[PDB]
Amino acid sequence: MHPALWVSKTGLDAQQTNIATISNNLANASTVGYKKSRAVFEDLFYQNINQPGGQSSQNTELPSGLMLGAGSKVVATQKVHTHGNAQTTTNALDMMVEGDGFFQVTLPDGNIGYTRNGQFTLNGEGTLVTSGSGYPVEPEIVIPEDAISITVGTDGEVSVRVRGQQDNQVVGQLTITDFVNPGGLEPIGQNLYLPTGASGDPQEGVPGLDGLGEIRQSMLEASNVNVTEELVNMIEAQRVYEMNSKVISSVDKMMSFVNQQL
Amino acid sequence: MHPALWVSKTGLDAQQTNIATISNNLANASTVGYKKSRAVFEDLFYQNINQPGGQSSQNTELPSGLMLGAGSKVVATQKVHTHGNAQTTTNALDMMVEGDGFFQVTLPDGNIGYTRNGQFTLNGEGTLVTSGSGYPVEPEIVIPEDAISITVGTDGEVSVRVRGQQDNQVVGQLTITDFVNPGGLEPIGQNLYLPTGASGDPQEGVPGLDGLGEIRQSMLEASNVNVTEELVNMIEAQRVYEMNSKVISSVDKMMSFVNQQL
Amino acid sequence: TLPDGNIGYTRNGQFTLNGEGTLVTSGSGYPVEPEIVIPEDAISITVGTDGEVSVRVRGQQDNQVVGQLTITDFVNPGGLEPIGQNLYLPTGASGDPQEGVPGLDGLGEIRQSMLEASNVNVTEELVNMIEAQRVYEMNSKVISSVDKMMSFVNQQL
Amino acid sequence: SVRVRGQQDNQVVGQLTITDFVNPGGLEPIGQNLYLPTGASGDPQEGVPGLD
Amino acid sequence: MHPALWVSKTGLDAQQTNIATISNNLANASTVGYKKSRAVFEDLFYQNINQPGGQSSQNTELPSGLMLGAGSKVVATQKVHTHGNAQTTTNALDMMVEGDGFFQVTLPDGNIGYTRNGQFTLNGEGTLVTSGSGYPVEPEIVIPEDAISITVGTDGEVSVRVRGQQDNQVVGQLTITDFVNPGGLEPIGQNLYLPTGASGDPQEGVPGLDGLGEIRQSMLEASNVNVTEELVNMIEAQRVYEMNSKVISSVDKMMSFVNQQL
Amino acid sequence: SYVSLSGLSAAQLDLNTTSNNIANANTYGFKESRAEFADVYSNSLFTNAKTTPGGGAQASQVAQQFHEGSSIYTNNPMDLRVSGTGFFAVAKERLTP
Repeated sequence: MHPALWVSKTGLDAQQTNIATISNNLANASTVGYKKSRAVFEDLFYQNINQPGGQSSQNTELPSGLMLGAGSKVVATQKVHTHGNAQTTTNALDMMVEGDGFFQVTLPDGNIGYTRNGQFTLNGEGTLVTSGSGYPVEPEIVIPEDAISITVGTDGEVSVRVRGQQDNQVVGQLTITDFVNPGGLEPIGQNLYLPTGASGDPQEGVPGLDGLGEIRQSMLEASNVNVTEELVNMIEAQRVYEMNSKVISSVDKMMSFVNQQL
Repeated sequence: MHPALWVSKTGLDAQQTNIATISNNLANASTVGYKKSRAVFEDLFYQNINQPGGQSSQNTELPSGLMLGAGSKVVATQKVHTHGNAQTTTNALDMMVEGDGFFQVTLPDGNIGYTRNGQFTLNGEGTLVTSGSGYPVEPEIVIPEDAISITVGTDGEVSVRVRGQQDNQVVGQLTITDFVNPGGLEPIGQNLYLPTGASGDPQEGVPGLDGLGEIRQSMLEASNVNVTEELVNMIEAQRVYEMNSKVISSVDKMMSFVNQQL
Repeated sequence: TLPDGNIGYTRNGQFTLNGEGTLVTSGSGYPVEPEIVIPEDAISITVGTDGEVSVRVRGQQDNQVVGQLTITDFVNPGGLEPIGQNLYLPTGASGDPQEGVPGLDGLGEIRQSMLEASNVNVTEELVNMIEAQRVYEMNSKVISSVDKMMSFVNQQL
Repeated sequence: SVRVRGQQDNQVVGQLTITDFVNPGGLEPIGQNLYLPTGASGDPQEGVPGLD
Repeated sequence: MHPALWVSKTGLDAQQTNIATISNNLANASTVGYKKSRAVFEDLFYQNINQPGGQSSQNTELPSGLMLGAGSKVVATQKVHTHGNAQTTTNALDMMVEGDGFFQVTLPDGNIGYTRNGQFTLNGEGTLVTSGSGYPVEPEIVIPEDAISITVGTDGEVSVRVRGQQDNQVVGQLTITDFVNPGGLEPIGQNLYLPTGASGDPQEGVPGLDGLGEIRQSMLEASNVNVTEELVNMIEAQRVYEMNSKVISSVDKMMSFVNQQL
Repeated sequence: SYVSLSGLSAAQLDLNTTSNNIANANTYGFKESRAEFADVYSNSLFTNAKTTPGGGAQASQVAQQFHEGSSIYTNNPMDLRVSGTGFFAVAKERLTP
């Protein structure tokens, strides 16, 4: 009914999405290998009442035209893929990618899901699986019941030590996948990513050559969320949200006054 | 029917445009690289009943005449292109222009657009693009898959570090374009501008010479809207809007009285 | 400077630049007299109290003067003919336009980054509307009474 | 003038002109907000709309 | 609409700049060689309704007149160029100017910038540069690769020791620049100043002589901000801010009342 | 409010640097880090100067001060110390130098 009513609706919508993004970051303040997200704001189209640069008289043009905006919106949720701090643990089956790279696990549908989480465990058959839903890790790493200790090298070589045998028994070789644009991956939950069109082709190789990161045994990657940043962004978003509520309230009072008078 | 009806009606239209501008400024209170706007008011023409300065006797002229105003309108929306504050970020792909200058991107139709938002990213091919619709940045900055870090110099020289090689390899050079009258640009939304007649010829160059601004990596430019100004301007606009309705309400009562009496 | 050629006079100070760098108004785009052209090598713009417009240039101390603003006064400002667009035209009763530096010979001073709000008294206009409405309605009573009197005479006489 | 995408600066497609009369009351109204010049209306004075 | 609205707006604008001035002083409490700013308030022009000292009648005059002020504004943000405290450090490349003077560096554009921060380092060629953006220090000081230690004297003479050789081989001479009015310098960020008209002509010379300060090696100059003063000034600036909002709040209620009644 | 956010971020970075320094108190060969900051000030053609409320506080870089640290004694020949300026060279792969 009124242009300022629709413009502030877009402002309220953007701030609700911004707060929801912050609420998701603070919820995942202890999740292993979680990458924080930031909402990206952009203004909407401008209505063209007076054209800037239109020739009003010869040798004279409008220095600035009457262009009314349509509000603002949140256009994207950017996953900030900066490295998180390392947690030192006594577990031997939890790993970490020091640098670029994603662990690859086999989803039930058949595809491969890429994860930054390193919390792994064993299934009944001894296959190295995720500590959550239990997805097998690509390539499969089966630890025989003849082993007394598991050591995973920097280059991803999984080796176990056999009792009564003075020699490491190599039982696997982990390969990690890097993406040119990891922020373009589609988060599907459960600390898993799926490749997308803008993510780029998956490039797989040995973990430590050709720009890939290193596998760190007995170490976990913390989330990169900054609780100080999220709370300050929470306060700012709450005020901007209340800014557009006053504009709607003023427009609401304006229309009520006109109804009574006009 | 009555001059006060037409005179005050332009006042109602003038304030609605003003309130729409204020709402748009408050909606983009978190938009990165947003420039606030102010409605430019001017009065309409005057009906020349008696010409001031017209000779009455022959030695006595009219010191002030009867000239009736027609109202007021918002003739232009001036964008104040003053810099916003700087937000420090850990992301290495988002930049800020300290000083005059505009980043240039490639619109889908082929024309070159100009922006102040610095929130960039990479696409599937590694080219530096925007974080919204994904438009490429001119000149194209393709990040090699062998890079381990990204550094953007003050002079716009994008450099990356490669393992096994000292003397970081330069992969591109960003250029910014300044405008004599940035307020004369046509805002097409999506934090983008288009050159116009009064905008001026796009002058391109290295970011930091000949008056051009400097590129600050890992830093963002906040919106320059003043939340205090917009809310107080909302107070002024609302009251003047209601008072112009008082005249129209009074004129309506006057005509109702005349219909019953005359 | 008006498109026809004559010089118009205004009190609104919302100015800007055009593509050529000349100082123009923010509305229709009329250049401000005298022409003030801002160089593209300028990093800031400062307007002195006396109208001396200067710009700062990197690599050079003592910011370079780019022009000089002149303001015009009138003995009787009420005699100006308003042509709209916040502009006035001199008339016979306005007086001969006296020009000079803004701050000498009784002229005002140019305050930068500042605007002059309207001087209307919103409360008075609402009171004036009340008085004007009632007198307008009361004059209708006399015409209505005269109408009924002539109706009575036509019926009777 | 018209604003054309892909081209900086508005291109001019033409220029309107108006006519002034010495005695507008001498015109002959023919309806539809239209007037016909007559003998007493005067001589149609064309020109640039805003000068003279 | 109402004079008290515009007068109180200038009060809110003035206090916002004063609070923003203090908020920057708090942010740069740990910046080496930072000089605090002060906000200077001054009232605006006065509306001359009745001229004080007019002529009420012969042999009498108006003692005081009716002149309404237009509000207040922050006319300048004055830099307080007093010396901060001294920090002792183990690094031999950070120096402190004990007294008047500024270090000089070469900006990328070509002009010479002036800094009070002493955190310097070396580049790959051994030339002394700053520890931030890496600007070379004027005059260029090149530390030979055969140097075993670096000593900078009071008079700015940089000397190094070569193994197997007595005496200090002088590698260069540091020169500091003084200004008559250091408050007139234009800060361009990165702890750098550019000389303006109000600053005066730069005067160079050897440190410790001709009135200039002395170069104290392995020492730094902390910021001169007084957190006690900033916090106290913050409270006062907030109280003036809230009492200005009361007038706008009061005028809003008055204008609302007149709309309902008149 | 953004300047206060910059100040908070700078202080938090300094806290992180100090905490990292303290945590590495026991590791051998570590060099302490120092946090350096610079003022942030940004002006346009259209912004009134004279009045320059600064742009806050900007972190410059985390330094890696290389002052010599003290020595302990193990009485083990396989432990070596470089007295003065110098570094050891260690290759990830035996073959490639």
